Amino acid sequence: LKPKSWVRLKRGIYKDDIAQVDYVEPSQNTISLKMIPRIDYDRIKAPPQRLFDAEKIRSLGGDVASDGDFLIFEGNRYSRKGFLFKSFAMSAVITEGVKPTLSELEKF
Amino acid sequence: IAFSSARDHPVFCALVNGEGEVTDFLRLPEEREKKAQDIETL
Amino acid sequence: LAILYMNSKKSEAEFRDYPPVLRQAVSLARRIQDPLIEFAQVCSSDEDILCLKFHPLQEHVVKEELLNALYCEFINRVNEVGVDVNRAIAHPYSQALIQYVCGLGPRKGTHLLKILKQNNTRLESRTQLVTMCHMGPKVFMNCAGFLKID
Amino acid sequence: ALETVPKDLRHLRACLLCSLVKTIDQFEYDGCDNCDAYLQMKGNREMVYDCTSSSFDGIIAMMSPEDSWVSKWQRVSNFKPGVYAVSVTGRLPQGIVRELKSRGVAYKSRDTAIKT
Ligand SMILES: [Zn+2]
Repeated sequence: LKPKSWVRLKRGIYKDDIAQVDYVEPSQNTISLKMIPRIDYDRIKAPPQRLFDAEKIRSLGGDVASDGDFLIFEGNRYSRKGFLFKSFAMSAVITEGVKPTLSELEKF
Repeated sequence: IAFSSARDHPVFCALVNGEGEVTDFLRLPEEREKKAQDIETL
Repeated sequence: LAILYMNSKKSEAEFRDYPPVLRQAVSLARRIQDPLIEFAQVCSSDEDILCLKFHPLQEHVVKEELLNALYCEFINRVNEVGVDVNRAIAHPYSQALIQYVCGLGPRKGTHLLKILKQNNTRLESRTQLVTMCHMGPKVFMNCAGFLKID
Repeated sequence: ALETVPKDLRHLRACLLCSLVKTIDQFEYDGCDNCDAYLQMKGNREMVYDCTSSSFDGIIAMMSPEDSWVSKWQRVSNFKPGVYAVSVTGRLPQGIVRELKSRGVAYKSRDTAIKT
């Protein structure tokens, strides 16, 4: 559990997803991760992994606050230059048993 | 609004906004009471 | 056309949990607003457009000639209607149209959209095409008339 | 004496110089038993988290470090009896490692683990 490492998610919607750790807070309360969302944004409810885009989402509604390349929405969804930077919970992420392949090196 | 054979098969409808995005959808599944409630929800 | 979209793999990708009949509903709602957009958006390839039944004997005619004739009618309609690149960037649905804009096609169009997307900016003016992108004067000459800017 | 054994097995961390395992509040309050004159991590947490790591594997409770094989293989034989980690990940910052060399202490990486 150190920055610039490769970790995988176990529970929640992020089943068997490979991610990368960029920075760790000195308080070790929460950790920042590079990941791809699997939510529908409240339209399919009464999905595969694909890169996030910041323009098709701004029309459905909600509290959206854009200040250029920086966006905030739906409970502080930290975003910059079209990429999500929200933090993860340590129990849901597993550090060992990842062993990343070259394809991961091209995603982030 | 789209449908099928209807023999024990529901009717589905989707509201699409002017941009082409879709809003929340509605499911519309002796007959008089069922059709009356379907009409009311519609 | 809605039956075709319902059966299309594209609709599965766009709506994974929705039943097939719900996919017809959205395609019908899109068609009434603008059949050109919906037709072009679903008829991604030769195998797709050939699924519509234009004439009972269409299966017997030469595919290279039939497909060329149908795309020529798509090209005509898309050039008369024009294409708004800005909404194409904001909304992937319209991305299908530029393929039919004269002077452009899949190779040149995807490149143009990839650049405009990566830069995260709308086309302020048509001169921005030759300024921001790497398209040559002759393709610009051909397509500049047919590209709208809100 | 027992001041060196973990009070509670919650929030355990291993020193990264000598690999001694104690609770975070035990280091903060009493300091590290084996290594204090070269690191000076008593009285603050900033130095504690820079040098000392929570990511360690296995614990070896060393009762007679003077007379034990596990103590030799592990280079803890000249330390005080206490609980030690089998392997702690990480490296010191590029300040104290230089200070340590300047003071005649050869910093050798406690990351004993083999990679894949
Ligand atoms: Zn120590």
